Amino acid sequence: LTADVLIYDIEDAMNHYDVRSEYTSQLGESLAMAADGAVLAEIAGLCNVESKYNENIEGLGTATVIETTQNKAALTDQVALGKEIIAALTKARAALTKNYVPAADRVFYCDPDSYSAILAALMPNAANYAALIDPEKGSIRNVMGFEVVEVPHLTAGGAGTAREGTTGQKHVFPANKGEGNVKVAKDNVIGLFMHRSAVGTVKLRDLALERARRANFQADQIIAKYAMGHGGLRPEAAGAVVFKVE
Amino acid sequence: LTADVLIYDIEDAMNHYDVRSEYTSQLGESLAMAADGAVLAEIAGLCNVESKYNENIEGLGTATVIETTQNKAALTDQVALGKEIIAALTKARAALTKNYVPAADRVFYCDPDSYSAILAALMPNAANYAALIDPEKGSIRNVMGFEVVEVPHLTAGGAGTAREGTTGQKHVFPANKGEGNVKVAKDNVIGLFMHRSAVGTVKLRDLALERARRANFQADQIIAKYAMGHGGLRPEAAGAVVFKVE
Amino acid sequence: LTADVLIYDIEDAMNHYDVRSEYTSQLGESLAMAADGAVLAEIAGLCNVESKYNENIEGLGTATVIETTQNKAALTDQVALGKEIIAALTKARAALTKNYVPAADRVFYCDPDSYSAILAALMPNAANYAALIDPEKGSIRNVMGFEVVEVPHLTAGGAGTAREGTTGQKHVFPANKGEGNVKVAKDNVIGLFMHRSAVGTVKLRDLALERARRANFQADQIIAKYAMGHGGLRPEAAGAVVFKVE
Amino acid sequence: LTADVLIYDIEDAMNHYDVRSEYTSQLGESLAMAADGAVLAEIAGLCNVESKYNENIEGLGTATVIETTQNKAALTDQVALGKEIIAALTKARAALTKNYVPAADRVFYCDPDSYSAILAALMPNAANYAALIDPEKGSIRNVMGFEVVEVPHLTAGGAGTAREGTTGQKHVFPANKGEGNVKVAKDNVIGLFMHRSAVGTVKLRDLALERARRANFQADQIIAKYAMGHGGLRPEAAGAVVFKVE
Amino acid sequence: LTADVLIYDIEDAMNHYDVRSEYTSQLGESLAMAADGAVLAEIAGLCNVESKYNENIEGLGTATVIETTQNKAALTDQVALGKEIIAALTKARAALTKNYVPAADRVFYCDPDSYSAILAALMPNAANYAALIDPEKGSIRNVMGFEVVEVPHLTAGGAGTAREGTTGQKHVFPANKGEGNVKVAKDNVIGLFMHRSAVGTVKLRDLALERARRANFQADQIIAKYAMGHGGLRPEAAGAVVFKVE
Amino acid sequence: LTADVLIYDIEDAMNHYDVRSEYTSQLGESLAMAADGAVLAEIAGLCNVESKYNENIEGLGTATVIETTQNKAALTDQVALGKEIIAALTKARAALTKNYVPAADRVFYCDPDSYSAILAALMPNAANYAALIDPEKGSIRNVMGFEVVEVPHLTAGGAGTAREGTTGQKHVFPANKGEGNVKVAKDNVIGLFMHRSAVGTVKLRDLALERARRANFQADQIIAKYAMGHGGLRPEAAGAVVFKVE
Amino acid sequence: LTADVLIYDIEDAMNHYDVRSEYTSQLGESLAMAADGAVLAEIAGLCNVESKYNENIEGLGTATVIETTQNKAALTDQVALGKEIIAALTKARAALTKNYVPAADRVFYCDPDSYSAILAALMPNAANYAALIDPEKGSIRNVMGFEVVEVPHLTAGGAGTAREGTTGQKHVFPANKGEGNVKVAKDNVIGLFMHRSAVGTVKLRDLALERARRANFQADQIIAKYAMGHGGLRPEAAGAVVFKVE
Repeated sequence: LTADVLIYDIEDAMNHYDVRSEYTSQLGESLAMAADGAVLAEIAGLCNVESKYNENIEGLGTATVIETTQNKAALTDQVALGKEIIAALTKARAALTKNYVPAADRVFYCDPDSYSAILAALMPNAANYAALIDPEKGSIRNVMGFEVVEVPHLTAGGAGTAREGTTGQKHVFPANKGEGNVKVAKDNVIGLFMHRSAVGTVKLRDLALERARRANFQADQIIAKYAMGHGGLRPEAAGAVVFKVE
Repeated sequence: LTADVLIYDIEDAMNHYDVRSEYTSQLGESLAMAADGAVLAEIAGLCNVESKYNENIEGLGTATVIETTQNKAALTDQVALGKEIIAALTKARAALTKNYVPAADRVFYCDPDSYSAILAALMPNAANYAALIDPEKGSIRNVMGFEVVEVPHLTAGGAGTAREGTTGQKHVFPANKGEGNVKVAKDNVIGLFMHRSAVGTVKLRDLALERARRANFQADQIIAKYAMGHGGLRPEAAGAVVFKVE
Repeated sequence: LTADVLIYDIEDAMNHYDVRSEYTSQLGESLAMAADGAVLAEIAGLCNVESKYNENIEGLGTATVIETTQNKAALTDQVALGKEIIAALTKARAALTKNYVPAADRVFYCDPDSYSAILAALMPNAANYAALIDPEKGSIRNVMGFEVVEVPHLTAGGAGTAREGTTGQKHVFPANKGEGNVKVAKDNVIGLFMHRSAVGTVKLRDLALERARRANFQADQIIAKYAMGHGGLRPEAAGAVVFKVE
Repeated sequence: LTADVLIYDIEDAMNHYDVRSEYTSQLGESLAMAADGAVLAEIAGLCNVESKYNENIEGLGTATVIETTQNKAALTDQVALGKEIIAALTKARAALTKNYVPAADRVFYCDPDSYSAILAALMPNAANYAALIDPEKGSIRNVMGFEVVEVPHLTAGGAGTAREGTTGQKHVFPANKGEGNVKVAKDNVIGLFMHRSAVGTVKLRDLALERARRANFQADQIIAKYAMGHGGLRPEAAGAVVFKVE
Repeated sequence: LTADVLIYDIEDAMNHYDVRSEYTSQLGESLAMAADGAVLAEIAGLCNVESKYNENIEGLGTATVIETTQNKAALTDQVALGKEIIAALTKARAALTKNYVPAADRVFYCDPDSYSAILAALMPNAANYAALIDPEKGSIRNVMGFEVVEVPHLTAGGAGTAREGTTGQKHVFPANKGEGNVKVAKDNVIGLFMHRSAVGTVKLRDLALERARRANFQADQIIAKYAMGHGGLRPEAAGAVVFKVE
Repeated sequence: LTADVLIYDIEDAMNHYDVRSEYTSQLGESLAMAADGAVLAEIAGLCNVESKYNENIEGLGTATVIETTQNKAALTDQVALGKEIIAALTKARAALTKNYVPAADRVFYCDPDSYSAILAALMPNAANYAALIDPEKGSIRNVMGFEVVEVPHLTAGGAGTAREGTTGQKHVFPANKGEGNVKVAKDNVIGLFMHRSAVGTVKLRDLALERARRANFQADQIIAKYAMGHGGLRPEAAGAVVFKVE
Repeated sequence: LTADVLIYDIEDAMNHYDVRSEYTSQLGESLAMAADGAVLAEIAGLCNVESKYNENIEGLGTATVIETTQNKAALTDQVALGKEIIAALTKARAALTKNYVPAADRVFYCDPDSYSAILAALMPNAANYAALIDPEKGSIRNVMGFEVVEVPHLTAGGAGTAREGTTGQKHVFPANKGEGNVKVAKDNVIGLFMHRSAVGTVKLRDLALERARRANFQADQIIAKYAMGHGGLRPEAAGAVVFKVE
């Protein structure tokens, strides 16, 4: 449900508005640099950048809290609101990188390399050095330093067996936190396990769109919810979350 | 009798009010993630955030203090009151994780893993690395960092032999205090020894309840207590303390 | 497009002003000193500092941002401005060491040794020890410690096979960063790959021009750009960027 | 649905109130006596009185009535309210002896002997003399005379064939009324047929809970109920109804 | 003379006042509780507590300090006062457990088991595992975790040869300090050597008297003391120190 | 010359005054505890404590500074004064434990055991566990925790090879500081190397006399010192420094 | 050229004035520890606190800066002045430990042990533990904790392989900064690499001369410097820098 917000920040975000949810990531931009001195040429390249389209009812996943706990603790609502936002904002990042889009996508394995590739066997016991070479492959045009999204299990596997550092991962850190990977900070979440690492740059794979955060619609008006006072705080992922390329 | 208050704070706490004692935890709520779109299913998620039962004579454990000491030191009563509260509030966390409920439960060994499992032999001399992997298993869905409850013996044994750190436990700390374990602070109490560590999340095993603290009923009205002035301060655990899943 | 600003700093920079772009580097020099006591000998200290000439307009490289992204995110303009500057200030260092001058130069391979030489085969799998001996050749009169500009691919090649250190390069470091090479910090960029290392002195190969940074001319006045609101933020490398000796 | 209220009255009832419903039954009891002239003696007595547990959605069984009949007859609401109360207060007595507890219990045959036993074949055509000997087993310790619950079928069967009296049951009486069985009054309900009779003391089998009667909520607020005026009076058994031992 | 104050704290202390010194300890008691659900059987919890009698002058043994030391160092008096208090308060614990009462007691060997028993040969080189089982015998009604009082020589003997841990004692610790034994902290003093460990509960063996601490009576009024200025600061163990059962 | 001040503090200090320097340490004190019942006896023991005698001219060892440095830095005098005080106050401790008394003593090896014994071979490479048992032997009548004086060399030997802890000494600490040995803080000085550790009680071995600190007599009145301005700040150990027993 | 100022601070500094540059360190002062007593042992220790002599052209190393940059940035002069001061104040520390004295000295390898010794092969890959033992050899007579000067290469080599700590040096720190070595802070400069560590006491090897800092003489009066405006800022090391013992 809830993970770390790290792939959202580096990744591009936008807000087009229609009946669906809409987004722009800094994709291609060839941009004919023409020429000069004497004399100029027409900007015969073109304005690029991508804008895409997605229509499905906001990724739902209700949360339910009783009136007694709602009254005893006033904070538990705002904390729930503050937890479920992140949950679908990470069900964003994962579903912006590779996981569950509101529209049904293929259930996938590891985090995208340059973009999602087939899962292969790794020579060391934990997933390894393919990390270093990846956002290093993104050392071309390309800006480096990308949050490799690893499962905590392979992080402990990293902390145990051969890695960039045999003890700890690339950097010795606890799971699910702003930590340290190859050339930047690591990301630890479930669903996305590390294989060949991520260079989430930041377009082809990822692109965040939101009218607002995941919509927290709390309905006290249900056939059973009204009398108990039990709440129906339903996370419906307002805005959205999509990959253009796996 | 008295232990450390650490599993109570992270644990869910509530107050309904019968003649008994009652509690609500954020239990395995079937938050049926009905992605819906169009059209829905009636969320296969019936409100499962539990409220549960316990009823017995409030956890007894009398402490008898003389009138002469009661008059010589005025503080000895409030300190006793301030010690026995914690005692059954830690007999709470204990009988909230795995120990002695007012109602007779099975006498159990180590602290619950994800929940209580059969005791197994550990490779190193002290109980080990299963520590890190546990609240790291609580790095999925879950928030991580759970107070692993360990005996001062295995803590000092950890401070002696192979652990996360060969000297000290996971963190070098004295026993029976807010210290340091895997990814958070450790707990050190007698009765609950460490094996495979705890991911007290937070509902399934643990859930605190109380009308009030353990009921301190001091009776000066006993056949032998009145003439001596000797007090009959009897800790009867008001509210109470329970597990739903061992 | 964008690389690291490391060669620019160690490289000499100036600003003459005419219709063209201009620059001065401290070329070869006789720091004649002679022997003392009584009496001294002649100091034929004739400095051979240079000033050169280049007439071509500002290495262009337009960038494009839609009005919607410009309005939603105010930062994306200043970040673009702050990215494209570096891009052509590194297209500078590059076309100041060996890359693409505003005036058409020969497309070249590796980074200059003492200056650009023919590409030869290297005995170890990655590009090697010729590193250490290069700024060691830069120890006579010469100041030592020059940022050897290596491609990321050979950096991981270094981090894999025989180098100064078999694991890591000369120093175990991330790409595209102020890292570590032979007797100083390394530079990692694409286009300039390591062969026989650089003794960037400092002058002969390198010399920075600038009236200002790469000129960012944003035109909202294009036949298609005005109605969309899409921006024509055109990088044109103001000042310039040239080698005297390849 | 609706039966006779007789087992409820002879049964122990209590009101604790938390979130789930609660109850205390006198688990038997011991009593003593004293003598005079001189020299008064003390009574050695232990008034056995247990208390237990039931959490579930209040025993449902909606009854829908139209606005036209609600307006035509004002009494039809209070009569319905006065009928459904008894219904779940007899679904009480039933699920207090052996029937349908809010929590799913095993579907059972006849009324408890001393407590629910296996159904056996009876020698006479109708269920017989085991009646007299049962509250005669309640002649020792226990008080005697317990409302044996029988179906109108075996009552009319008793009225036809060999019983305590060949014509009529133990006493000649109509079905579903405060009548006459062995040593006391009989009970006649459907669901609980007579086999070996009942010594409903009072505890082990039976114990009545109630914050209030079965909660009568009438909803004029349903998608189809508002326009028609049709009422949604739903019997949800507030308090509860249980067996400690079948 | 001086030892550790650890047995005094766990042991009961009181103050009756007459010509002699006096004390009260909570002797072995019945905490009759009985069963519930129902219904409490007889609580014949007749508390057996004790108060005893001892007559002799306060365990003496002077302490000499010259006027020149008293004048030069002002602290050496308060330090002496602060050392001799402990000395006879540990001659207390000692003559409260097993040592030298103001009234002549039998010169004894080891620390009391459940109470003083005959000294036997121990299988391992140092005194051993009888340790763990002693406060484990103290796990019925009996409280656990008692400061096992051991001689330093057997503590290093423990630190050398087979114990609970072959290196160190039960816990690897310095002598004469709040250290670590079986299921609690150890006590290290002379006179009381370890054999079969102590379950110092907390009455039968031990009970502390005191009107005040060991009475420090400094007399500058002796035929030889006045002229030299030499002080006759005499420890006389005010209150007292006794065993009821060896 | 200069060492650490740690043995001086734990050791008894005094000041008798005549032509010589004089001192009293808390040696023996028999102390006839006598008794009572009724029924006292004369204190037939006797007040003891030791006072001793030493006559030699204050341990000399000049410190000669120049006027130019004395005028340039005013602090260099007070710092010298503040260094040489410690020097002969550590030449005290070492000459209070075993080193150089103003009166010619035998040149000795290691620090006193219970008092200076013959140097023997130690089983581990560095000087070892005899440490733990020593001030532990001083856990009897004796108070524990004595600053074991060790050479920095054997401290590194401790930090390198088998000790109480294989890395670090008894405690991992830098040399010549208030550190950590067996049961207290360690002392590191040259001249006194560790063999079998010290139980500096406190008297028999040690006793500090001082009229004042080591006398800092600065003479600007020497045949060569007056014209140069060069100072003759000569440390003459005012007060003294002696062992009663080696 | 420029290094860190750390050896200068711990080193003695002075200022005699003649035609040459001059200096006084607290050198091997024969502080004849003539214990004296009687019968004057006229201190066989002549005042040996040294004052030495050195005459040569102030350490040259010109830095030429153009008028255009001098006018464009006013700070570049004061920064240069503030950089070259340190340069020859570290060429000081260097030619105060072992480097380049104004008078021609032998070109040497590593930093002095107790003073410069022959370079030997070290067992571990980087230069090692001889670190800890060295200022620990200066834990005798001497004050300890001396800035061991090491190259960034062996620092990063130390950060890679076996040292006091396998990761990092003695302390994990960046190169060319006030960091951490054995017992104190480390120094990292090029030219002085680490072998067996430094006990810079403080005197024997080191001693700083200065009338002032390295003399910054900027001449705008050269045959080619006047018309261009190019400055002739020549670092001629005023004061001086010498070893008395290598």
